[PDB]
Amino acid sequence: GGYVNIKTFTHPAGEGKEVKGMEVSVPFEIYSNEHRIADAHYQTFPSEKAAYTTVVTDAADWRTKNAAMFTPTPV
Repeated sequence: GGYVNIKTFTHPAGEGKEVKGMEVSVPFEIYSNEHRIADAHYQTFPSEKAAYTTVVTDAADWRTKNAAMFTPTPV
């Protein structure tokens, strides 16, 4: 039950490239069903209510947001 409140941190990822940080609240069951942790640049805290403005709605939404944590983008 409740939410996993994930904040990831903006950081360089190759010259001219970066990964932007995000703050997302994910229902714990969606999170525990499938997550990928490949970056150390994040923190998590749990809560009964979503602490962040961006709230994951379903598994597909989370898959998308989780992937945006590992995809380098041009600065």
